[PDB]
Amino acid sequence: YGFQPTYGVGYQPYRVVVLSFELLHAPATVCGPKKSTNLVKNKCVNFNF
Amino acid sequence: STIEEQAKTFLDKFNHEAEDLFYQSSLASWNYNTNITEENVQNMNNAGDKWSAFLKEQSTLAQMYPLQEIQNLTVKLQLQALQQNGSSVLSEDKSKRLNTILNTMSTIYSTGKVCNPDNPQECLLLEPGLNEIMANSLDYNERLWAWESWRSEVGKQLRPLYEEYVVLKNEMARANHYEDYGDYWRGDYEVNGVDGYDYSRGQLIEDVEHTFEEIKPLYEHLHAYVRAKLMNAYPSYISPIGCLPAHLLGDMWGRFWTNLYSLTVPFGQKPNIDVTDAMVDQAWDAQRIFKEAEKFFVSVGLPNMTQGFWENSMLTDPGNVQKAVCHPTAWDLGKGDFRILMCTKVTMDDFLTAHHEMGHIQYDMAYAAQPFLLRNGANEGFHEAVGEIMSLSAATPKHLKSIGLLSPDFQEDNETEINFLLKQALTIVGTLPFTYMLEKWRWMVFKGEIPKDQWMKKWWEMKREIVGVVEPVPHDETYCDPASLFHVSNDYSFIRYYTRTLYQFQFQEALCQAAKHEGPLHKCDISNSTEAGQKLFNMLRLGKSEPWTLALENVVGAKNMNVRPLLNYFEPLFTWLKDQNKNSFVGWSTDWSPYA
Repeated sequence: YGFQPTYGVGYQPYRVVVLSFELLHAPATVCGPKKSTNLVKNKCVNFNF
Repeated sequence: STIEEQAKTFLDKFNHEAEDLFYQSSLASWNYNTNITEENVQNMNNAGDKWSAFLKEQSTLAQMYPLQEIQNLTVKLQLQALQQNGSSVLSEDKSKRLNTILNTMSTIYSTGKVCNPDNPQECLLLEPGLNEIMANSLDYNERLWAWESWRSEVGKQLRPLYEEYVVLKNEMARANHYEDYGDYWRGDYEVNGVDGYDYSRGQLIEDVEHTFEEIKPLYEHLHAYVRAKLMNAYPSYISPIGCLPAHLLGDMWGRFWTNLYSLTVPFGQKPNIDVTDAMVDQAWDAQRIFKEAEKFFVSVGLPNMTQGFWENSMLTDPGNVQKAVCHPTAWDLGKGDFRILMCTKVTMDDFLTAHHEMGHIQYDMAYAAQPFLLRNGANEGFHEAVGEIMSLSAATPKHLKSIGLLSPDFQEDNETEINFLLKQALTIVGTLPFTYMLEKWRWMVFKGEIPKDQWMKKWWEMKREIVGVVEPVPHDETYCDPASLFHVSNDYSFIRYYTRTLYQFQFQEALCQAAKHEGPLHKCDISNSTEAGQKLFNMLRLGKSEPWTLALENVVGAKNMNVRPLLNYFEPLFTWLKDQNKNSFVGWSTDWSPYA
């Protein structure tokens, strides 16, 4: 390349990352965060511990 | 092995290096001009000569390719552009002598010192000074004397150089499969591509003068009016049936009649249009001037300018010890980089010049779609036409009133419109015979149709015939007036200015017809015309890939070279001059002279 700050639009260096997701039959290890709510005591509620 | 397919890889590899090498050379040039210092000179010279010494091998290798089976028109055109050998065919002695004569005549033309005979210690140059003597003067002797000095102490030594320069150029043209060098300068005005769009060098030789005769009666009316004004100003000096002197034209060589407008003003009661007071009172600085002018392309339909050009390019106020060049230049440095190099001031003429240069920049960013070697116009008459279209549009008082730059209560009438039209036509069309005759003289001196002795006497005769300028003092062969001009001794093709003017009015009338405008062509305005923007941009991006014959098909109605719009533009002027010179004969004859 000949990248320079004086270069015009589209002539500047752009850093690009491509993320690919793969789900082979092996047990999963990568998953997004899970939101955890607050807990309340002494109240008839349904829970998902 | 096939060579048609292998040419693509070589062209791409060459272009990859050419892009950034030419970019670095252009940046070096911009640095040298912007910063006038010894440091920027060495980098300039290294960049320029390294770029040339890199392009030389690319030209050298571009000869094994058999340019006789390339079905790709763009590839064929690019290869033949790179197939050009330039002046690298002669022997070392002849080529080095050609370089020597180029350099020495370039130096000599810039070193013209002319001193007054009674005081030989005060010479003057083509710079302000001797030029200022004829710039605005009311006298007879101080003009003829300065003319004779400038064409005697500069017009006598340029002839021996120019003779051998001409013979060497003709020899090189013969060695380059050209009958004469006029074909070499007419190579740009040739396309031999698709059927119906074919054109030849020899066609222009005839086509130049066919379209010139339709404005000859108008030019004769203009000449009669100018002569009558001259007698009204310079009594007993110009024959009414004859013609006007050479030193009273208004310029160093009478190229234009801009300086003759004040002498030959039609009506001094109605002032010309000037809005510089509006800018100064409204505090329109250079940035405001450029920003307000930026909206015009958006109104026409062109996209907004790319960010970054502001920072890279300087606009105004070089200021302190850090000097800069004020020569108006629009740098297309490559890689999509554009820069501006003006010295902006608060002036209506500066407004028009900024419009012209930003139109040049718009054309530059428009034809950026073409590859590196096709990032150019089809001929030399397309860039200047586009540049001057917007200057003509901004010269319209209607746009001035619309942008609030003038009071909306204007009461314009036929008098001021006719005055402005005459001011325009004193230079727009008056110089066309001058350009035509100079180009014809250069053609016939490169064609070998005349001997060395018959160089200037014929030149003077047909100058009198076409324009009507005779010698204030008789001249012999030791003088050389044509070489005492800027675009004669630096190898400059002078036909660009002739065809660009014809393209300007063609494009303007095409825009006016595709602008839903009714009325005079001079009052036609393209502001807020989105329909003309697409019509212009359809060819602004075509570049050198497409033929100029095809280029004159997306805007103008027809590709024929006829002077239709010039007569329409000065139609009120034509009818105002028609009822002016009722008694004075229109035209001139080539048998009067001031000395006889």
